[PDB]
Amino acid sequence: MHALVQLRGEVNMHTDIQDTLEMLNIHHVNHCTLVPETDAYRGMVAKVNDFVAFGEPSQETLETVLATRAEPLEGDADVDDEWVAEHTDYDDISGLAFALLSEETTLREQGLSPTLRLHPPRGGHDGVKHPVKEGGQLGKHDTEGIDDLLEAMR
Amino acid sequence: PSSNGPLEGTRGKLKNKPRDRGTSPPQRAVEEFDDGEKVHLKIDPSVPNGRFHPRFDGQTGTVEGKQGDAYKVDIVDGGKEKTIIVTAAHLRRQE
Amino acid sequence: KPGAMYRNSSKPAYTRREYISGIPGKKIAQFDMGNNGAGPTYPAQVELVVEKPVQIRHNALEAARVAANRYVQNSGAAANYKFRIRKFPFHVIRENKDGMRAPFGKPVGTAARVHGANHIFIAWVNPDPNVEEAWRRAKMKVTPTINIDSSPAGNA
Amino acid sequence: FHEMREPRIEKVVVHMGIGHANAEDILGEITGQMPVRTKAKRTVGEFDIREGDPIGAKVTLRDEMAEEFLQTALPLAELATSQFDDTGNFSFGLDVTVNLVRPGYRVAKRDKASRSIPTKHRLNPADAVAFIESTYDVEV
Amino acid sequence: ATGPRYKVPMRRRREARTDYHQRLRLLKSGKPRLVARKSNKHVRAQLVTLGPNGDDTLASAHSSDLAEYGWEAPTGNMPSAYLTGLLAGLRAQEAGVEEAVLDIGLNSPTPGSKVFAIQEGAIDAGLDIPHNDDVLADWQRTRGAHIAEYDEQLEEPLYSGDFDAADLPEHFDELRETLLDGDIEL
RNA sequence: UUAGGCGGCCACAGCGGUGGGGUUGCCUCCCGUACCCAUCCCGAACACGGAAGAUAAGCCCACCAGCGUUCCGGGGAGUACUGGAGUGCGCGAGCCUCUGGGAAACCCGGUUCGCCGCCACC
RNA sequence: AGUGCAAGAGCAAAAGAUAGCUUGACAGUGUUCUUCCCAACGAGGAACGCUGACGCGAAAGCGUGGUCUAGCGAACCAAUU
RNA sequence: CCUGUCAAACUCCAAACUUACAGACGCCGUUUGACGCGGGGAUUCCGGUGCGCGGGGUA
Ligand SMILES: [Cl-]
Ligand SMILES: [Cl-]
Ligand SMILES: [Mg+2]
Ligand SMILES: [Mg+2]
Ligand SMILES: [Mg+2]
Ligand SMILES: [Mg+2]
Ligand SMILES: [Mg+2]
Ligand SMILES: [Mg+2]
Ligand SMILES: [Mg+2]
Ligand SMILES: [Mg+2]
Ligand SMILES: [Mg+2]
Ligand code: NA
Ligand code: NA
Ligand code: NA
Ligand code: NA
Ligand code: NA
Ligand code: NA
Repeated sequence: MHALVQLRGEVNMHTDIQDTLEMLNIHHVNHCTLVPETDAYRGMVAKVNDFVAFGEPSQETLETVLATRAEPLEGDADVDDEWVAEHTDYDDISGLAFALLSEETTLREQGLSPTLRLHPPRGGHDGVKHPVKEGGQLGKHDTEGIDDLLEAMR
Repeated sequence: PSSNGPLEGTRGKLKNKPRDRGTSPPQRAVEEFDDGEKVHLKIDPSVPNGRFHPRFDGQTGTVEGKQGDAYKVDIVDGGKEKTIIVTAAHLRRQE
Repeated sequence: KPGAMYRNSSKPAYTRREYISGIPGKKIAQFDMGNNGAGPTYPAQVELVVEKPVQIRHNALEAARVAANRYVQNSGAAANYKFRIRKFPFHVIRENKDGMRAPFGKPVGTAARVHGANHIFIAWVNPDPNVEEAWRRAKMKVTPTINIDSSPAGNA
Repeated sequence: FHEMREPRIEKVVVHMGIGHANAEDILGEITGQMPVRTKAKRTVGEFDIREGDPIGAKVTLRDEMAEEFLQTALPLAELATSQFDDTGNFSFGLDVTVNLVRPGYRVAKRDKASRSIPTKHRLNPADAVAFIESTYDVEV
Repeated sequence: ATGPRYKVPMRRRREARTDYHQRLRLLKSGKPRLVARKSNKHVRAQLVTLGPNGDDTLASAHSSDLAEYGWEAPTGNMPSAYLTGLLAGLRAQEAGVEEAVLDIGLNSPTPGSKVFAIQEGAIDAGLDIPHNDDVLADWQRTRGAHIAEYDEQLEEPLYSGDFDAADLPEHFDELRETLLDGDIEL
């Protein structure tokens, strides 16, 4: 399971690429989604590879983000442990997170919006003109690499 | 194109690799298809008759009845629905 | 006319003589020079390596070759060495010599397409590299910057 | 092994390559059966431009008709060697050609499952000279 | 053989056994084929149908297994052919086959030929086959009369030992008669 | 399939070559022209009738890789080319990095001297 | 090689050659595709059917001209069945 | 035998890629009626630029 974060805008990006991001529930810059590692999903992120940031987050980080940026399918309701418990199959955020990471369920299945609308990275990201191997912030990341981004946008 | 005949730009698609040259096996020219079957359209360079317009080479239609021995296959050109009169010699079962 | 007009390989390959007529003969006198009776049984083998893909008009080929071989007469008319220019001017070139109306030009010459790193010239010598000098003069008359590379020769 | 390997005469063709005939008559008597017209191919300067056109006749003799003919033909010929085929044939003379081969030749002349005769089973110039020479005359 | 570009004929064409152009016209009918084949000593008759991995023979008859019904004569002749045709024709009927087209392979369409005899037999067996009556032998030759009369010009038995000296087109009738009722494998 | 008929795929099956096989039974060559039929001339072929002989052809069986072909290992080569991205480089031609694909020739070593279906059959 | 003619393509027990016989280069009415990719548009073209009548073949079958893609033309008036 | 080179109108080979159909996932539609069908009204048929691939041209 990988965390997907659109870092580049729609203007000028190929339509067939933009449509993909939309198929992955991301319709805005800084929006993030959680995607299973399947052949079908792998092909998609590869095509989106140049306008996004992805990787496998750590249990903790996912938990921090879920708590800070998860939302019900509808409404303001804060998704905190109590919410998770009184609304999902799990008993708390950690329980949810674990299930997500092990790809046993999805934010939808649990009545949650497929999108984690993050905040601009505090301190700024590494740049949207170069990939990670080049000191940029585009493409695949380290679990430590993804966590830093996600956490800076917590 | 410099001309607009049906065979314009068909040098490649309507030619056989040197080894597949010569009269084709009769087994596939006699094959029988049932209405509803999916078939792949491809002209046999060695088989003169029962052809369809080269533009459709590559299509995968649905057999829907026949006319004489030839079959009537429905395809969709772009967004337009069309019926193609073709013989077994130029058809293959999908899958 | 200037090499500026034909030194780039931006056009399609134009070489089918069955569809092109009126092609000027080549100015290149010979491709094999020196002791062509003998086979490459020499100690040293230096080469002239083009450093960029370019088109070289038969004009430059003959001028570059002559300048090199004509000089290799620092060894004598029947000296002991063999010189070879391995490229042939296959690419026919035109000129639109009406303005931009019906501008497909008429055959005016031929050139040889050489890719960066190919060796256009190859000489064979005994430890007597005057050839290295024959090439400082040769790549002096061809568009690209060149590399004078020695192969069998650990006799430095 | 032998018996089915020993040579035999298969047809003797007697033809008169004229250039435009009355000649058939003598061929009919010299052999014993009707001659066949000889059309020609290609248009040529020897006022022979006509494609389909009688320009000679031939006669293919088989079995006794062939021997009974050679029992007079051969005597009228001297030559041998060099003048022989690579398949053990030979023509002399008005032409008279003799086609020679061994027992299982039908395998290559029939319609069904026909097949070309193996080089080993072919007849050599030498093996030919022998057979014939061994039948009323001398080689070279 | 010579190069990558060389064209090798289909195996059955190399073997000079199958005429693929005729086979295609044959398969057009969409009916079973009545394969009529010969050998120097025998005559075979098969009823073939089309199959996924090759042809399927649903009924056949060989001139050899003719004796199995009382044949004591040679098996490479006209009476033999007809009979093998009728035998196969019958076994065919038993197999649920009702019509077929005559495949004579690489043989020639000569009038009164054995393949047509084979066709006549199959037809009489009850099989429905597109034919032409006056391309067939005149019954008597089918019976083997042409051979009996040939032995009339005897002086020496036409049959080395075999059966009879003056041969029997009657033996033909007895057999056809036999095949037209009961008996095993029919 | 101790030799057959009809085929499918249509060279992995082609080309060339070696060895083996028929005592009654199979295919052949083979023997032979009164008939059906036949050669613009020939029972060569086609067609018909038949077993004195033969396993030399064919054919069937076993095998050889020299040529052609098919597929595989290792090398060539993650090279050539390439879909996506870049305020990376270069006067420029053009190149480079990240990402997703990825060859051809050729060399060396294996493979391949057909596979399969239906029917009939000491 | 040949297959009438450009070029590309098809074809070997043939689509080529020869022989023999024959006039399907027949009458009528359609389906489909093309003309006009997608996506509307005429004449024209082709493929594939049906009805009738024929030619050939033992027969399956082949013949809706010449192997395939060029050789074509509205209304009005005239002539003709 | 050896040795030196090529192809828009060459090909024993051969991608990336584009493309027909089907299944899966995704997204979407069944009160926001998608897909599709019928009808009313248009505007429009001087375009331009960047990038990739081009063809012509010294440019
Ligand atoms: Cl069509
Ligand atoms: Cl047969
Ligand atoms: Mg909401
Ligand atoms: Mg700040
Ligand atoms: Mg920045
Ligand atoms: Mg092309
Ligand atoms: Mg033997
Ligand atoms: Mg036609
Ligand atoms: Mg008017
Ligand atoms: Mg008139
Ligand atoms: Mg394309
Ligand atoms: Na073919
Ligand atoms: Na002008
Ligand atoms: Na220079
Ligand atoms: Na004549
Ligand atoms: Na043998
Ligand atoms: Na029309």
